[PDB]
Amino acid sequence: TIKEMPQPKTFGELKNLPLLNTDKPVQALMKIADELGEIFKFEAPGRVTRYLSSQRLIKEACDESRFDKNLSQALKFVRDFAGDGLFTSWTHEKNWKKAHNILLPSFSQQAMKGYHAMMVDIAVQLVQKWERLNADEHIEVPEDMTRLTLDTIGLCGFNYRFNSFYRDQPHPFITSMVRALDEAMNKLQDDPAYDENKRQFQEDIKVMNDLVDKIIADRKASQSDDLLTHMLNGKDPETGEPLDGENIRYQIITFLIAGHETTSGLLSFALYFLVKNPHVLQKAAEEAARVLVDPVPSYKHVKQLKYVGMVLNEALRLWPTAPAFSLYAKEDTVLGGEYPLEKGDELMVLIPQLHRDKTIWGDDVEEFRPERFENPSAIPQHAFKPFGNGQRACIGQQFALHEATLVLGMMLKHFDFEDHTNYELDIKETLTLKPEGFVVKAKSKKIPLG
Amino acid sequence: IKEMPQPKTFGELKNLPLLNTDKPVQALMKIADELGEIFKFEAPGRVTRYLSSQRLIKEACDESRFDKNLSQALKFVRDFAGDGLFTSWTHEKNWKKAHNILLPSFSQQAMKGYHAMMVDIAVQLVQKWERLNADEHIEVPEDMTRLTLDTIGLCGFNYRFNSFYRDQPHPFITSMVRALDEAMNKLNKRQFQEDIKVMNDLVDKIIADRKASQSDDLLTHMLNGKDPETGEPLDGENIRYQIITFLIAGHETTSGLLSFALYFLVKNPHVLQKAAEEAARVLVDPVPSYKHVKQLKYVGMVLNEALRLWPTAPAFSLYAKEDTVLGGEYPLEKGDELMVLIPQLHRDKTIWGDDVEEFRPERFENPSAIPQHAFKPFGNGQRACIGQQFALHEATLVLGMMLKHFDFEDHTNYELDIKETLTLKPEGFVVKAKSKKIPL
Ligand code: HEM
Ligand code: HEM
Repeated sequence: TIKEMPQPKTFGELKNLPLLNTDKPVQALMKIADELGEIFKFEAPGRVTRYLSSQRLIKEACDESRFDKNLSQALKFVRDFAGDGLFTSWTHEKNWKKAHNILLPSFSQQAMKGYHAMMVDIAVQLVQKWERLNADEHIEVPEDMTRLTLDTIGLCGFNYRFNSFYRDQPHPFITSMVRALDEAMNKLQDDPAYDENKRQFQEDIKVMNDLVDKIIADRKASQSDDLLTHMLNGKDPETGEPLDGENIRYQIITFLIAGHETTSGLLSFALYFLVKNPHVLQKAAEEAARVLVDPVPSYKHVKQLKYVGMVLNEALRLWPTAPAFSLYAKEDTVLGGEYPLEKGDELMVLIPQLHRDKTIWGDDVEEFRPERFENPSAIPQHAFKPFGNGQRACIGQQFALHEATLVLGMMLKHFDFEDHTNYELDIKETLTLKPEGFVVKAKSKKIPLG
Repeated sequence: IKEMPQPKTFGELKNLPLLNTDKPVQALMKIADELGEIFKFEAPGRVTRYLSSQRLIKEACDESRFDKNLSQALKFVRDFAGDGLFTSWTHEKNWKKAHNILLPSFSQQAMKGYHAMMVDIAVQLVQKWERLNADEHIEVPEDMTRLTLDTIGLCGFNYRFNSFYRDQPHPFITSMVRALDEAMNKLNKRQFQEDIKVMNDLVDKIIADRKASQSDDLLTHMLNGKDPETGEPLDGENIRYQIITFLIAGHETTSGLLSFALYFLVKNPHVLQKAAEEAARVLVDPVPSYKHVKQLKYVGMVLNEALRLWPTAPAFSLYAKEDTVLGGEYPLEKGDELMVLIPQLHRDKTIWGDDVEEFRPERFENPSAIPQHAFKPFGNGQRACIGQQFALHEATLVLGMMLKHFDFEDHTNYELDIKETLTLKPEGFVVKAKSKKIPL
C-alpha cells in the first residue's frame, strides 16, 4: 500500500526551484502535474511541499481534522503588509477567530443587499463608461474589471470612493498592490540588488497604508453600517474585546486586496469564454434580457441569473483566479493509503489541475460548458474548490459571486461584444490569474438606466 | 489734432521693457491706468494703439472704418488654425463663406438641439463632484475645461473626449496650451510641429468617425452646407481648420468664464446666496429643462459681471481700412493697428460708476440701459463671437446645476492669480464642495 512520491529531479542545491523561473509558475506546475500524475513532491532549499491534482487525494486533504490551513511562503511574504488579518493568520491565532466572528455577519445574506445599492452604483459607472466609447475604441477588459471590483469593495466595505473610472490609468493603490505582490512573488525566488527592491516594497506598503489612513480619517468625518463599522464597534465576547487598531488596518488592507483581484480575474475570464463561445454568449444574453427588467437591477432579479451563475462557475472551473491554497498535516498520517506524511508536512492544492480531473468531469475537461453545473449535487464533494476549503474558506464568496453576477448580467443586458482582434489567450500570474491583453469591442443596445 | 500719449521709450527697445512679463494684459492695464483712454505702444518692428474708453472704442467698432486685425498671436495660431473663422481675414474668401455656412448652426433652433448633450456632460461633472471623498478638493479650471471641451466635442462633432475618465487633462489640451505658450514664445522645433500632429490626431479622428456611421450638427453643416452668395464649398482643408478652430475657441474662454464666476461667487457670499436661491427655485426637474435655463436670470447676470471684470478673451485687434481721424484728435493712416483692451473698457468709470472692482451682478438688471460698445467680451460686429449664445447657455446651465447641487467653500482662501495664454484663467483656483444630496 505504501508508494514512492514522484518528483522532478534537482538542480543540485537549488533542488526544484529553477523550474519556477517564469512569468507563469502555476501553468508550468500544471504541465509537471500532467506528466507526473495526481501527486508530486516539490523541493526548494529549506522548503518542501507536495502538489495534489486529483479529487481522490484532495478530498482527503480537505479533512479539517487531519489538515489545517498553512501559510505558504507566499502568504508569509504577504503578511509583511497583511499582518494578522483573516487571510494571512494561522487558524489557531487568537485574532483569526476573533476577527472571523466579528466580521462574519458582514457577509450574511442580510448585509448583501445593504451592499447591493453600492454595487449597482459602480456597475452603472462601468456601463456608462462603455456606452460613452467612440467607434474606433475598444475595451481593456481586465483593467476595467479591476476598476469595478476595487471601487465596489471600497464603497461597500468602507464607504470610500477610489473613483477608478475617473482615471485612465490604474489607481495608485492598484499599482502599489500589484507591485507589492509581484515583489513578494519575486521573493519566492536576500541579496543586495534585492536591498534596493525591498526599498520599493516598503514604499508600496506605505502607499497602501496612506490609503488606509484616508479611509479611517474619512470615517472620522461623518454614520455607516458596513465592514469598517463592524471592525470598530463589533465584538466577539469569546475574546470579549474589539479588534485593536493595528489589526483593523491589517483587515482593511486584507479586504481591499482579496476583495477585488480574484473577482476581476473571474469576470475577465468569463467574458473571454463568452466571446470564444458565441452560443453560450447568446443564451446568457437571453437570460440577462429576460430577467433584468428594472432600469437598474434589483437584488432579487440578480438571484435568478442562474445560467449566468453557471457561466461564472465554469469560468472558475477552467481558470480559478485563486489557483492554489496550502495545508499542513496536523499529525503523522497516511494520504491516499499510499503516501505517508509526517506532522508539519505541506500540501498544495493545484486547483486548475483538480478541476481538470477526468475522473470527475468526463473526458471533455478543456471545453467551456456551464451546464456542468445544472445539477450541483451530482458533483462529488471537495471536487470544486475555487474558494478554498472549510473554516478557512473564502468569507467573501457570496459577495464576489453577487457582484460578478450583477455586473456580467448588466453587461450582457446592455451590450453586444466582438472579438475584433481574435484574441489569443495569454495568462499573467501574480499569485492570482488573469487574461492579460484581453480586449474587445462593445456595441451598445442603447437601453437607458436613468 | 493732439499728440498720442505713450509710455517712455528706451531707444531701440521702445516700450518693450515695460512688457517683460507672463501677464501682458494686466501690465497693459496698469499702463492704461497711468496714461488714460488711449496710448500708443511700440515694440521693435511693431506699433499698436491701445484703447480703453467707450468713447474711443465705439469709434473703433465702426466696421466701415475699422476691420478685424490678426495680431501676431492670431497669426501664429493661424499656423494650425489656418483660415478658419477665428484666424481668417474678413476679406479672405473663406471667412464670409464659412460664416454664411456655419451661422445657422448657432441659431436657437440649433441651440435646444444642443441642450440634451450639454446636460450629458454637465451631469458627468456633478456626478464627479458628488463622488469625491472628504479628503478631496476640486481643481476648478481643470474640471471646467474638461466639461467645456467635452461639450463642444459632443455638440459640435458628436465625439466623446471622455475627459472625466481621465485624472489628467486630455492630450489635446496640453498640446493646445503649449501651442499658445508657443504663440508667446514667439513673442521648440517640430514638437510644436508635433502639437500640430496631435491637434490633427483630433481632426482625423473626428472626420473618420463622421465617416463611419443621422447627425445634423456643426460638422454636418460643415460637410453639406454651402454659401448662398458663391455656391462654393469649404474645401476639406478649410473644414479641418474650422474643426480645430471651434474646438480651441469653443472651450477655453467658456472654462475661464465659469472659473471666474465661481471665484467671484465664493468671494462674495451674499451673491452666492441669491444665485443659489434662483438655481434652487428654478431648476426643479431631475435634469434641467431647456426653458428653465432661460429663467436663470440672476445666474446670467452673474456670468455677465464675471465677463465684465475678467473677459476671458481679454482683447481684440483692428486695423484702419482707410486714412481717418479717431476721436477727432488722433489721425490714423491706412493699415494702422488698434487694440481693444477689454478689461479696461469694462472698468470705464464714465459708464459703470466708481466701484468698478466690485462684483455686482445687479448692474445687468436692465442690460439695455448699458450704453452700447461699453460691454464687449464677445468682440464686435460681423467678426463678433459666433459661439456667444452657445457659451452663455452652457455656462448658465452648468453654473445653475452647480449652485443647485452643491455648497462651495474657499478652503484655501484662494488669492486670485490670473494666467494669460491668449485667454485668462484663475490659475490654481480650488474649492471644496459639500453635496446638498439632491439626486438626478
Ligand atoms: C472570484 C472571486 C474570489 C475568489 C476566486 C476567492 C478565492 C479564495 C480562496 C481560494 C481562498 C482561500 C485562501 C487560502 O486557503 O489560502 C479565499 C479566502 C478568503 N477570501 Fe476570497 N475569493 C474571492 C473573492 C473574495 C472577496 C470578494 C472577498 C472580500 C470581500 C474575499 C475575502 C477573503 C477572505 C477574507 C479570505 C480568508 C478568510 C479566512 O481565512 O478567515 N474573497 N478566497
Ligand atoms: C465666454 C465664452 C467666449 C468668449 C468670451 C469669446 C470671445 C470671443 C471674441 C473676443 C472673439 C473676437 C476675436 C477677435 O475679434 O479677434 C470671438 C470670436 C469667435 N468665437 Fe468666441 N468666445 C467665447 C466662446 C466661444 C464658443 C463657445 C465658440 C464656438 C462654439 C466660439 C467661437 C468663435 C468663433 C468661430 C469666432 C470668430 C468669429 C468670426 O470671425 O466669424 N467662441 N470670440
